Amino acid sequence: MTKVERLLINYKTLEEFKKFKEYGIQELSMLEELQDNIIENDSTSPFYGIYFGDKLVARMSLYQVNGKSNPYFDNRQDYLELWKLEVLPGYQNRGYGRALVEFAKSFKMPIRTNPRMKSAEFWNKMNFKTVKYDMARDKGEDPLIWHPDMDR
Amino acid sequence: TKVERLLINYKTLEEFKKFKEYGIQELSMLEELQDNIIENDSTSPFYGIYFGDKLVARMSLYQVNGKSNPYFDNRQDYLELWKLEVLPGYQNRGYGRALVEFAKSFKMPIRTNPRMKSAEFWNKMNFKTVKYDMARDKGEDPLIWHPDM
Ligand SMILES: CC(C)(COP(=O)(O)OP(=O)(O)OC[C@H]1O[C@@H](n2cnc3c(N)ncnc32)[C@H](O)[C@@H]1OP(=O)(O)O)[C@@H](O)C(=O)NCCC(=O)NCCS
Ligand SMILES: CC(C)(COP(=O)(O)OP(=O)(O)OC[C@H]1O[C@@H](n2cnc3c(N)ncnc32)[C@H](O)[C@@H]1OP(=O)(O)O)[C@@H](O)C(=O)NCCC(=O)NCCS
Ligand SMILES: OC[C@H]1O[C@@](CO)(O[C@H]2O[C@H](CO)[C@@H](O)[C@H](O)[C@H]2O)[C@@H](O)[C@@H]1O
Ligand SMILES: OC[C@H]1O[C@@](CO)(O[C@H]2O[C@H](CO)[C@@H](O)[C@H](O)[C@H]2O)[C@@H](O)[C@@H]1O
Ligand SMILES: [Co+2]
Ligand SMILES: [Co+2]
Repeated sequence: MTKVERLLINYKTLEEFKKFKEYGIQELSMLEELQDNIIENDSTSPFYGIYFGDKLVARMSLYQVNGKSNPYFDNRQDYLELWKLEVLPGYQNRGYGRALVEFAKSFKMPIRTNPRMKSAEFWNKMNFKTVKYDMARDKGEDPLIWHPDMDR
Repeated sequence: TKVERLLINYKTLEEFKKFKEYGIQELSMLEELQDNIIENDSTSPFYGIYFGDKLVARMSLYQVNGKSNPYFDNRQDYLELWKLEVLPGYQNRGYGRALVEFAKSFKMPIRTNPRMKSAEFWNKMNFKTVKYDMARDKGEDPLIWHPDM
């Protein structure tokens, strides 16, 4: 009974993000936006996460992509790009990731993700499938996909 | 530099398995080769550098349509650089640079999505971080280079 929350942006949460490995420019810019406009302290972001106690313990970033110019699904439908899916050490294999994933699935929209190489078994379980490689489209990503009428 | 266009064949496809950034690209190529789709010794977006008859470094380079990829001024086209890598025992000897410089030699802008810890090398190649655009980037951390005329 560990629920998914939309994460609010603030110095505290940005501090939490530094504990995650998949940290990069999204985080840097978030910080920059916050220090430039106070009105966006305690605002929402593309991130959803799970908390144990009051520590952020697992996160995931979500955005709906225009499928018209990203040909992944049947006759070019929009899908959710899922990224930065991560659970801190000491809290893995406990189902937080699966919980975050099924949350994304609750939107009843196709999903694309570009995972880590040493965590492909986890996605096998989430019932995602490898795309057919298209060098012009995929260019050195190894995208995984999912759509309704696969694994709820 | 001693850079070279890599030719697809079981021999070099085997050598690829020595590199860590190995995925579906290679997998697609292997079956395309063996299912007779492509021809033996056909070209690829890969370029590489040998030491002896051992493939030591490689990158995949491809000209991208800048219309649907707004990364540079006046939506011009650019080359996507990826899977760039050098085998252990050969790192920090110039091979990596040699490839990046081969790419740069065509005077087109270059975009690459780098590997975690490799930040410091890219900085030495004068690649710069794009001002992050969530809709465009989505948890990529793109780096761009363009020639300064
Ligand atoms: C990938 C990651 C998001 C999943 O962790 P998690 O959400 O707590 O895992 P879950 O409990 O939700 O996984 C669902 C199921 O898949 C399995 N699974 C999870 N991690 C796995 C692993 N890395 N290898 C093989 N199977 C795995 C689990 O056994 C789990 O239970 P079930 O199959 O019995 O139903 C998380 O471990 C992470 O943040 N990764 C860390 C860095 C990394 O990529 N390393 C992976 C190896 S440690
Ligand atoms: C970075 C990489 C892709 C190719 O680069 P390379 O061929 O090994 O390095 P090069 O000799 O061509 O780079 C030339 C310059 O980059 C610098 N450089 C390369 N890797 C570096 C690093 N990890 N940290 C600091 N500087 C680095 C070299 O010090 C050298 O600097 P100099 O000209 O001022 O003396 C290669 O190291 C690699 O495939 N490693 C993969 C593992 C990884 O990502 N970790 C980083 C290296 S341990
Ligand atoms: O207060 C009840 C319960 O909620 C927790 C964890 O779910 O609160 C966390 O989530 C809140 C939702 O916005 C955050 O405001 C808060 O920072 C975070 O702790 C726990 O604190 C508590 O057990
Ligand atoms: O023009 C070079 C010619 O020779 C080949 C092999 O016959 O050489 C390349 O590949 C070899 C390993 O497969 C390397 O030993 C060699 O250094 C490299 O040039 C062909 O690629 C090419 O037809
Ligand atoms: Co030459
Ligand atoms: Co530049």
